[PDB]
Amino acid sequence: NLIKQLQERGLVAQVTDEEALAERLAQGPIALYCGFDPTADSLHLGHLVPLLCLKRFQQAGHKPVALVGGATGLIGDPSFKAAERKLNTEETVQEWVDKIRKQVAPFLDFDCGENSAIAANNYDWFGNMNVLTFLRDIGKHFSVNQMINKEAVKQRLNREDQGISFTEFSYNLLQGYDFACLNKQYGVVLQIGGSDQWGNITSGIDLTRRLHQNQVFGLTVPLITKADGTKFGKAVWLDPKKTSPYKFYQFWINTADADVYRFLKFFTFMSIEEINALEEEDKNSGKAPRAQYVLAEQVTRLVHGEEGLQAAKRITECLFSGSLSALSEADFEQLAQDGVPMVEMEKGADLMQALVDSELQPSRGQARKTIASNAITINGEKQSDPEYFFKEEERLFGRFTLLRRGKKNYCLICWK
Amino acid sequence: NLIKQLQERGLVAQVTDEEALAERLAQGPIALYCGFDPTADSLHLGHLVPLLCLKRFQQAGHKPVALVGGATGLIGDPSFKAAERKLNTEETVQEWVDKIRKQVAPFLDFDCGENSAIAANNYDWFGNMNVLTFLRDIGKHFSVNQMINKEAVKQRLNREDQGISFTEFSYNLLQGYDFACLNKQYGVVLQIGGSDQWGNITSGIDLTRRLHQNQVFGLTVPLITKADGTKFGKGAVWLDPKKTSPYKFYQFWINTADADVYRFLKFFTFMSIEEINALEEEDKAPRAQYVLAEQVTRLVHGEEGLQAAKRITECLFSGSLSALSEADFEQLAQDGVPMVEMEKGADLMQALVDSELQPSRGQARKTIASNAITINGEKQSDPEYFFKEEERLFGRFTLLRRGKKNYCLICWK
Ligand SMILES: N[C@@H](Cc1ccc(O)cc1)C(=O)NS(=O)(=O)OC[C@H]1O[C@@H](n2ccc(=O)[nH]c2=O)[C@H](O)[C@@H]1O
Ligand SMILES: N[C@@H](Cc1ccc(O)cc1)C(=O)NS(=O)(=O)OC[C@H]1O[C@@H](n2ccc(=O)[nH]c2=O)[C@H](O)[C@@H]1O
Ligand SMILES: [Cl-]
Repeated sequence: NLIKQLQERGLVAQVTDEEALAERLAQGPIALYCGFDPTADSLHLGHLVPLLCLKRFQQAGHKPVALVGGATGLIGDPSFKAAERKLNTEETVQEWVDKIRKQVAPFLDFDCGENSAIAANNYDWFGNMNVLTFLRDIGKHFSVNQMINKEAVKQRLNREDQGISFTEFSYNLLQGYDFACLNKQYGVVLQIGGSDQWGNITSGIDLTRRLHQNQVFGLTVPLITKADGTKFGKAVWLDPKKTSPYKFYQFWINTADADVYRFLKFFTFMSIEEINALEEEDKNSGKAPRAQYVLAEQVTRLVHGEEGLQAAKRITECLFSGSLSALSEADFEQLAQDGVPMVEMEKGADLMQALVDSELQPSRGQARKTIASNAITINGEKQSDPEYFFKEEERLFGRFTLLRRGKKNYCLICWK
Repeated sequence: NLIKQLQERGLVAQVTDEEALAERLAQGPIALYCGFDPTADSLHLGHLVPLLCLKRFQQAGHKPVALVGGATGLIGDPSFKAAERKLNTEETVQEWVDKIRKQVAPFLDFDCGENSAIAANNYDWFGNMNVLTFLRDIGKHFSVNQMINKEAVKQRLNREDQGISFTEFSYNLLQGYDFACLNKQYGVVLQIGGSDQWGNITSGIDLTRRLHQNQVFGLTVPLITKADGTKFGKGAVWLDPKKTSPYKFYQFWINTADADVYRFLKFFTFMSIEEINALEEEDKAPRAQYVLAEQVTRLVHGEEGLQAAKRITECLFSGSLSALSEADFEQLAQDGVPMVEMEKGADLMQALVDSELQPSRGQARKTIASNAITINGEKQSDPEYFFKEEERLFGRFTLLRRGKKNYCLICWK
């Protein structure tokens, strides 16, 4: 029972007519979909849970359709958003559509027979749809009375100053019609998404009934919350030019103990039995948990590949050990991007001024004392001379020196 | 000052930035518009007040644009309407558009130089507009918080069972864009309509500022109410003679209450305000109801219509029917007097029973013998009488009257 398997992983928030859907899944393969709007040049970790759920359905023999919102991205989803978004240009949205489509594709199998994945774009049917056709054929089936009362937009109708445009208010209809289109085009009978999408999904179920006289289903995945109550992202992009593999890997390494097993269930393809054995091992080891290391390895390999995972571990190992000889120029570029705090400095700066400019020390007088106390390392090597100037060999690849005050305060000097 | 002149006739419900509009009108001709949606094959008396208002602006030298809602008629205006309307087909709406455009055209001058009237249809811009273009270029300028607070749709936003579809809720944006579109195409700076249109007009004023950075204005005419509190023109009083005959039209006006007659001359005629006031004091039989009937009937149905209406009225009052033509009897059968269809050979007693002028043959016999019945205005007191062929006027019609005023028209099969 796929729904029950997803429920044990904590991956089912809500499901329409669960018995009928489970009966349909057990009968044979179904086609299902999940949509992703282009609001940026990359997806982030928030988008990964439903994307990986498409794969989980596919591994059970179902056919996933990954829709990218070429049209909906020109409108903007208001669902549980406190503020009206500015409209994006057609040129920017198209550039983002191509990037997202390409980023999504490796997570799904496009070559596994009948249930091979399908890439879809709702601009195909909205780009040539007349406004009177939309208002009459689609709009007549929507009650404004019900629409203004949906949880996703109700808060936006409290104050005019923090209100909602007719553009964003119409979004629900567009996503509604997409479900009817995919049902007609590919026999799609299930739509999945995060729990904020419930109302957009159910409008599609109701419209598919009205337009195509077909019974279709909805299933949502919970939005991730941490046990402490704080917000999940602290955003973590899938694109390495936005969030380096090192920072990505470190984010998972630093997962709280109360979230690590749930995150393994949400973000990995490890069996429930293995995750339960990992939790049990951590419970009776007599040591701190090792699950964070397993979670970091799994998700980093999934998103950034074996090469990305090895680069994340090599940077982590070098930063910890102090020995930087194993680092490449590309590794230092991850560090400069977002790995450790960084500063740009003109070559010839003494150690004292590097400490002040890097904000590792408030003044040169303070810098002098901390150097003399043997609290500073240069590329992991201790340097106790206050009057010290860096040697040309300490500027790695001619432009990198890593300063560390104590055991954990880093600043990468990027020489100009 | 034209606004002052309209206020004196009681034709101004509301007006935006009034000093500026009066100033714009005073410096020279403006282009203005009023829209009419196709919800039937004819306009009715309710539509006459803003229609004549376009002509009142045109006489003052302004350029009227008469818009027929070929696109808006496919959506449906919910303004102050208690219930959602069913969608009409594209084929039906197109038939109504052509009938309404042709009914409006004689009320305005399409050949008077610079200020010649223009017929417009919003299907010309909405019929091929892409949905994303509409939602982005127009929809972004509309606040749902503001829309749900418009007086015209409030009664519809309390309960789902007396609710509003997304279709009718989007209407306000189409009428809003129409004003912006007419401002760009023809330099239209004023929109008029009845008071129910206030919110649709003010949305157009706001959108024109947002889209074209132009200042435009709105003016509404009051919805006609009676002194007694009842509904005006109550079914409806249509402009189409095949729906409401010129006789029935004329009679409706003759029977206007004295408390409404002077206000109605101001709203429905081109008579000067000086003339109407002079007519008001003089009544302290009033000739006003007769003057109102004469003016509006001539305006809608022409001199030929007015003469037929007067000719039928006169023949029914006198009982002398020789002046009635075949077409006059056709007006009587349509809606002029109660009518009953009958097979030729029916006796007088049967005609009185079938027409419901008498409850039984035995009673009809007593009524006929009492000299209460006229056949085409001639007394007939033989209870056993059968109609003569010459009494079937144009081989089709016989008018019975019981007593001094109860008529029934027999239409022979
Ligand atoms: N309206 C959806 C995209 C969509 C869906 C179906 C269509 O037919 C058309 C468009 C939307 O705006 N999605 S999203 O791009 O913001 O996110 C994609 C998915 O990721 C989930 N998500 C997003 C952010 C987050 O932190 N957590 C989360 O689960 C959302 O619920 C959605 O299912
Ligand atoms: N929404 C308007 C038509 C319209 C106007 C402007 C546009 O850009 C597009 C469409 C509408 O539905 N009008 S109506 O066809 O119902 O009536 C036409 C006019 O007659 C007035 N009217 C209607 C009935 C009545 O009893 N009294 C009255 O004054 C209305 O206020 C409107 O100005
Ligand atoms: Cl006879």
